[PDB]
Amino acid sequence: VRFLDGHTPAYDLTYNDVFVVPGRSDVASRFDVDLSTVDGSGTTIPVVVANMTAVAGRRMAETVARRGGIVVLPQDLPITAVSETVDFVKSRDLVVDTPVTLSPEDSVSDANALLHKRAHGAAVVVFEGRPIGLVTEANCAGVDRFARVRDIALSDFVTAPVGTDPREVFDLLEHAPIDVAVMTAPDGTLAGVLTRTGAIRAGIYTPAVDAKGRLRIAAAVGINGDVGAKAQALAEAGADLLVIDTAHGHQAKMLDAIKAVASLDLGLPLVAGNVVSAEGTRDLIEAGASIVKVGVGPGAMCTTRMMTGVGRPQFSAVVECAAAARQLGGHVWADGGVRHPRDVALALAAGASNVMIGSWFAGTYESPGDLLFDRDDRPYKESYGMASKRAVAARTAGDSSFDRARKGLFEEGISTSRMSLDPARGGVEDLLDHITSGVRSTCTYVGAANLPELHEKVVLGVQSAAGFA
Amino acid sequence: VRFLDGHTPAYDLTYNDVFVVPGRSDVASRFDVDLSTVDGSGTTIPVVVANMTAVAGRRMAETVARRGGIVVLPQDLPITAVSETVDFVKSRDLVVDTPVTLSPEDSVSDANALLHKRAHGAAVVVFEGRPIGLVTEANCAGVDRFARVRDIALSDFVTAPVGTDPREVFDLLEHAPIDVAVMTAPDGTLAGVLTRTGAIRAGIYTPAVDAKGRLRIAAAVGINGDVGAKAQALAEAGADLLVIDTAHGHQAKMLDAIKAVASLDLGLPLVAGNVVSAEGTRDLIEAGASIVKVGVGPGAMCTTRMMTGVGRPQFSAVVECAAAARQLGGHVWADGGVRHPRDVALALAAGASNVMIGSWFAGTYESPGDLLFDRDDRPYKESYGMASKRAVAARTAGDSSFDRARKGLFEEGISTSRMSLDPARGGVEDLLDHITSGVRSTCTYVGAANLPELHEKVVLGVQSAAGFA
Amino acid sequence: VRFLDGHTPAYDLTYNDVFVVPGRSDVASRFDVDLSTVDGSGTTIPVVVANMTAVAGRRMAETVARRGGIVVLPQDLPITAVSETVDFVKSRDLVVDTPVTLSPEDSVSDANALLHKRAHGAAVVVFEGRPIGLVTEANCAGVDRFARVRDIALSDFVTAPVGTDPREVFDLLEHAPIDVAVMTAPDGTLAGVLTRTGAIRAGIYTPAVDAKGRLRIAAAVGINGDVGAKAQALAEAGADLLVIDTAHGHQAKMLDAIKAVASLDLGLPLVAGNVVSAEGTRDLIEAGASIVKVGVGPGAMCTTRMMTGVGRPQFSAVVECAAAARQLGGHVWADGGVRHPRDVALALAAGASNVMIGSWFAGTYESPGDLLFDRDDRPYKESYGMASKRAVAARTAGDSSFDRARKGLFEEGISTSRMSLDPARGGVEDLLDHITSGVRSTCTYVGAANLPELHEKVVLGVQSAAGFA
Amino acid sequence: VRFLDGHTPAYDLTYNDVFVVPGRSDVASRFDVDLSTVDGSGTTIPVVVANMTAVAGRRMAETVARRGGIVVLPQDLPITAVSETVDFVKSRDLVVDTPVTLSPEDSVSDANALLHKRAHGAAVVVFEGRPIGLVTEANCAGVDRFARVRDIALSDFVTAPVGTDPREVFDLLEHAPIDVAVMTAPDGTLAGVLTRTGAIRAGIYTPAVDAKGRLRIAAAVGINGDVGAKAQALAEAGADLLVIDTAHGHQAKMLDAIKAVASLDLGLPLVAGNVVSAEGTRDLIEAGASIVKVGVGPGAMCTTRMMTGVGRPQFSAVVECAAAARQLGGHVWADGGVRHPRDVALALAAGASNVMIGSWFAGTYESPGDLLFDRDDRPYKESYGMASKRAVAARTAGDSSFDRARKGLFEEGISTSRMSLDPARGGVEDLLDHITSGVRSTCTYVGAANLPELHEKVVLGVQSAAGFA
Repeated sequence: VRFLDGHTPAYDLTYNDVFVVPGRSDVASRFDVDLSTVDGSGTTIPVVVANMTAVAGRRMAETVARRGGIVVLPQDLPITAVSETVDFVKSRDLVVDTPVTLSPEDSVSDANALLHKRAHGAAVVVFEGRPIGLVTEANCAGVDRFARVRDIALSDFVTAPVGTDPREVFDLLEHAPIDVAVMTAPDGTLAGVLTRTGAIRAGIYTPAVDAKGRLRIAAAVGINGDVGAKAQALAEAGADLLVIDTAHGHQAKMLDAIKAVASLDLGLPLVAGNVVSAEGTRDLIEAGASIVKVGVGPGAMCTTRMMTGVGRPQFSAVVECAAAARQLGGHVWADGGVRHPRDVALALAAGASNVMIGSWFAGTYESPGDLLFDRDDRPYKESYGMASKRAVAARTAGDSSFDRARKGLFEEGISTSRMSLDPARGGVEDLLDHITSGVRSTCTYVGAANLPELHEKVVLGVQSAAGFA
Repeated sequence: VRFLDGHTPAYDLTYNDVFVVPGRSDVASRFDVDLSTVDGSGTTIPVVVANMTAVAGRRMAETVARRGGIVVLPQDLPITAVSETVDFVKSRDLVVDTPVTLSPEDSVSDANALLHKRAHGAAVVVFEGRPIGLVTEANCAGVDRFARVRDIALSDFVTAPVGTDPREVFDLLEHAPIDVAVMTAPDGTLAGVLTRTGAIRAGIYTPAVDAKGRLRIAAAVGINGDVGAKAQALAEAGADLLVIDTAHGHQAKMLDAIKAVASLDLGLPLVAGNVVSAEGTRDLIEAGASIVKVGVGPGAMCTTRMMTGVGRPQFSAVVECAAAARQLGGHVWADGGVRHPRDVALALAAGASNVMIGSWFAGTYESPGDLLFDRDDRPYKESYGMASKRAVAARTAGDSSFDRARKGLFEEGISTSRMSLDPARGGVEDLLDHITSGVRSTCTYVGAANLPELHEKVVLGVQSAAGFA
Repeated sequence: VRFLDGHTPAYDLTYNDVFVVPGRSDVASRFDVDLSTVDGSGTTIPVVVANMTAVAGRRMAETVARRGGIVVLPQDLPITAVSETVDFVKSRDLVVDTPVTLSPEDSVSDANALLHKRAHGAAVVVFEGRPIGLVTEANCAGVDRFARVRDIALSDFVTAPVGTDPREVFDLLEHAPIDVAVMTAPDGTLAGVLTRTGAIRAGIYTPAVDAKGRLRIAAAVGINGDVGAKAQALAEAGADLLVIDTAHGHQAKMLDAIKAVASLDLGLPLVAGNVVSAEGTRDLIEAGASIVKVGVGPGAMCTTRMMTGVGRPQFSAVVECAAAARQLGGHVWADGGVRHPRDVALALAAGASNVMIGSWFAGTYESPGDLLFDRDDRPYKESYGMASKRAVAARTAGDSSFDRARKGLFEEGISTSRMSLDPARGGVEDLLDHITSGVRSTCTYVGAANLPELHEKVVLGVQSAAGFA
Repeated sequence: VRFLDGHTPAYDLTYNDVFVVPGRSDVASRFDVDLSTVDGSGTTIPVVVANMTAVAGRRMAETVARRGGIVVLPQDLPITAVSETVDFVKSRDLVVDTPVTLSPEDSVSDANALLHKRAHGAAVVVFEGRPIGLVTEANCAGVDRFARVRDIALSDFVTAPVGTDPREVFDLLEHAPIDVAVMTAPDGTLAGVLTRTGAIRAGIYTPAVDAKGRLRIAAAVGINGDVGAKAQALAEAGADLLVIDTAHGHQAKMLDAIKAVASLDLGLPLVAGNVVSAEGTRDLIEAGASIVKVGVGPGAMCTTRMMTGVGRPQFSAVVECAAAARQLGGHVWADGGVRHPRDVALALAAGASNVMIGSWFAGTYESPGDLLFDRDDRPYKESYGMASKRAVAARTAGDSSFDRARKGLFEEGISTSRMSLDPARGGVEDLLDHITSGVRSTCTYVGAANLPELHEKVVLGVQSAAGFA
């Protein structure tokens, strides 16, 4: 990277210590920017969803893959569930989205409960596969709670055949009382749903698909047990990418696991982490890892940094690791708690081929968690970090309660967090457009048409903390 | 600029990182300081009002031009409205101000609504052009709301002929129950209003006027459409200064627009922006720009800096750009959210020929926005940034709703802000005197009689952030 | 001064940026430290009270001079009042303090009002000069408000002759129900009051007196009018020290005033200010000033620094000015808003011969202001900065209201502040002991028996702002 | 120590300015780390409890010595009490803990009062030395307050013989309704209590014992009076370690006291303090001190730093002192208000052989203070700093009230603090496991099997304060 003259700080830098200096630009608008990645992951946007049980679900996988991103499933999920989710996701359409199907005999409470797990704002009543009507919020609200769907269902809705142009769909929905555009198969049965905003996004984003034209998906594995067997089983289950993640990625056990997985030669790229040092990056790459995650205790007040004085500011660590990987011909991923689009922009500018997003996406409809209401009725969802205590207890296999409690004594608390959900941008795409708009604005400011040029022609500067007063 | 020995920070500086060291002074008082500008803008004070729809109105133009400043009209205004406003402003008096004229049959609510858009605190009732009386607050307040002006108008007021000395006017108003000094033409008809504070200010400030003795005015243009045609039309409409502003001023489209406007050779100075780099400043100047605006994402927590890691601390950017412009024989303007007179003082000390003020002036009577009352009855006015979403939608010309929504998807929210209005200093001049007093005190402390000397003989220093605890 | 190896900061330092490293010490206890000053002011402690109308009163003068300090009267006081106060103070005793004298016919409200202007907590009823009894708080409280002193006066009190040893007085008051020790002249009439804490302090502090054994006192003058005439009149009035103070002390008018006063050769030391530069210090000393005040806009968020970017961190300015004065054989005084004893300690360590204390002493019983009660009944006193607006209006002499308002337009607000009074340490001595204890502890830590050694053998260090998180 | 390239700050560093960079690691788990100390103190963990009257009790001594730490008794305790406490502690078991013994005739209020001074949550009723039953909270709660133990005692409890394996004890208590495991001597009488968590900890920690297999204990002495006589008497009383502590440890009186104690040659290591300078450390070591305490006014807002500008950031002072001691072949201890395990980790990394913990342990059951309930029923305990005012008054021996008050005038307030007690981790071991887990995680991250390697192969870095926004 390039810094302004005289800017040679005597400390590692974080995202608050740096800024991008505008340069000569030839890009007209944001839409003239290509966000495709070159790390081999096949993502059309530099966004990866973290393998967190409260985040990495199936609806996230569908939506993110439809919008060009990728999702990594949690490592603790059973192989059968993994295969089921992979089959479900690869069976989804690239243009229309799977809506919520409700029986006419279902209750109002269950109706709204299944309604609030999608961002469409409506649910389709299905009888033998044919839509009869739509149920929305404020339609099941304010009514007697013992009523059923048939007593509140609205039979009037817009209908279109498969293959209809999204522009035509939006034009039809220009005056529609309800923005929903339920999609019907040529036989007549339900074949997905579409939305005017979704129709617009269909012309902006490009879904990430494999050689078969099906949405890509990634899975995570540990370093305990037969790593090779689990990796091969996941690959046979349909997984496209393999992730090996742990708190400390420079330990020899990570090297052994990477060598074991690389020996099988599954023919898929490997993501390994986490390390924050160039030496660790070199060791991981030489061990057989094509992608290296970066970021350990990135915050100055994070749980890891408070518990132990171990960590590193995200920016400098990412810069060094990316430099090492490019020297060795690899790629790096930027983990470490992304909270603003500025974080993504700086990660891209530092040399990271992709960015990893965790708890931020927890407060969304598509998240596996259920939506709850707080003291002030404001929606929120609980978060449990990397995994819950019950989850880690399940990974400890069949062990004596004495040994289990002995191991859990040193273990910290669940540290559950109440991630509020923004009403204006509650949808997952309502965050993806936000982040991508930030990144595209950055690219226009720099004057780069794609991410490699963004890394090539970026000039950075440093500011003190007195500007934060 | 000159810094104390040993002060060579390893980071860019902002306004909180620097201070001015007092030096040998020969200036007796604040009044012995000349604030005239040398950038060619013709302003007698280093204040420029930003081209914001919620700020750049007509009353601001009149008051600011009467006090020596300049105002730039928004670029989205129709040409007819621009010409009308230019004619109205150039038809105003250089000593007296245009009051609010109320019909005797008007209602109390409308009376106070038209009363609260000026700082005089009174409105003149007009019948065939002759004053009959004055209506003030607490005069229409506490009365029956269906009453009319004639039922509350006070026919007793002070009257003077045109040409009366301001000192005489103040002496007459020494014992006046109402400080208003409504001004009558020699025929007898209304010819403006005067105020004791305004009379005092008439001897302090110098209105900015053109070769014809009429108040100067500036206009802004974009880089979309026929830039040359719009610039020439605005010049023919009576505009004195042309401003070309955009988020990123170093892009080639800015260069093309500047070249196109300079080819016509309208004979007026050009203001171009925004850039924060010396290279961008050189490119803009060589392209045909006489004045360069500075400041992109100046705040460490501003919307631009949060969305993208793009920006620069205001002080260092201004210093570098001013150095480049002086090397090339140009001038720079200091944009970037001025909030305290310290900001203006440091901008002047850094080498900026003028300072640009935006949202701060929103909370004023003279602002185009209407005054509102909050939950605690405290007055406030809404702000919409550079422009409102409806405004930008209007600039997108005639486009399909599909394309309009597609372009607006990436667009952020309106981000309206409630700018409170200070009761003690609610008037625009009540902020101009504040800022000018700060600047004059700075000049006295340094020991400079005018801005060029202020830039020449200023010595600065650097402080850490621990002083902010 | 001496700094640790490698500590060469690239910025000016303030009190939060430095610390004192302990060294080899031979001092046994705090009492083994001599706090006498060598600047020629004659103060036995390095404390000077600022010339603020809300602070520099007569009770402060008496108490502070009895405790070894000095007080400078405000420059706006009439010469007759100055002479009266000087005569009153020089007529006071060096061991006992003047109590509050109340007539037996006075009302309860007036009784407590005159009671709460002294820290003794009691008032002596006087009839023809002989005490009859004492009235205290909770004695006039809870009673009918129309009652009088004679109905609540307590005739039982301790009495001693003049010349009694303070140790004997304390021993007698060991079991006294009321700690007051009203003092009687050999004739029988009242000759002062004494307190057990005051008796203890009599053996610790040394009152500052002139060649005649009377308490010393200082006065302040401006630079407007006949400076020499006012200075000579004040000297004839009995003033011991002369202070010439203004916002900017490096202006030529200060030089002319200093030369004019020095020409008369009144035979008293001169205090001049304020400057923060070595050049200004040299100019003031060569002009005929023996003591130079330091400190202009010392706070990073003070009114002066917000209004203008003019100022300097207190520590570095004091260091440089003290170095210059010692090079020229002079002395410096440390002004600039002392708030903690750490401030005094660092001022002494930097090389300052004395320290100037302002608003901190406002919240005290001895302050000229009257004690008020807030919303939460917590006592407080108002402060008006250097002087009130009415005061500065009075200094503008006989001028036309037009000119007066013209000059006051640029003048800022009164900026009155509510200085809370600490119930535990409400007395002035309750702050002097605090500050002196801090200074003595510093001296013991360094290992110096007096202030010159404290300046000679002090080693300092620098810390970052991250320790303030 | 080793710092990253280019990190040469121009200021002293504190714990917030530094971080540990992860390195190559071979340690498998936390349990593979040896925490034994090499300073000669005999502690198996790097934890020392401060000699504070509100902290250094007898229950702390027992628990901490059982868990491998050491405790220093306050210097003001009478010699008889010291000998009694030493005998009591050395008479305790190394595996089981002494429970609370309650008479059956005691009242409910007294029952719970004696119950809440231990972390077991139960009390054993004793008749002639044989248990009859257990009384717990919520068992004496909600009952009539005049009832007695016999009316609420639960006679059903688990019983085991002495010598039973802790693993067997836990296995038996796997299904026990009450986790208490009251321990019976082979005769049948009470011989201690055990807990499942305590049983687990018995296999993790190693109690610190002397050559006789009895728990070690330390005592503190002053520099007033016959230091040698008191030191010899304490050594004869059974004390294992001697501590000489004062506010300023570089004074000559400390040197004389150290020489006097070393002349007797009691054959025990000497702890001396406090100093923060290398010169002071060298002087103390040459005077006959084997261990040097570090830390004077470590906080930027502590009472010492506010009273006097004397102090030093803890990290840099510890680094320098440890370097000096290692150069001279000694050891250092890290005092200065430890509040988080990060503090301990950085102290160990800097080169400190041990860490000293003060007020943090005040909010614990084992603390000598009694548990109180606040306004919100939340438990808390008062703290009085190093010692209470009554305590220091008692150390002033037999002195006249006049002299006592004279000395106490300069003395500051008691500064009592309400240390809240965490319900989840209210036990002392519930903090020891926390701290040790943090330290072990640090060791694993660095890749060191013991503290000397932790100091040897640690690499540190520096961060700015802008990360704290």
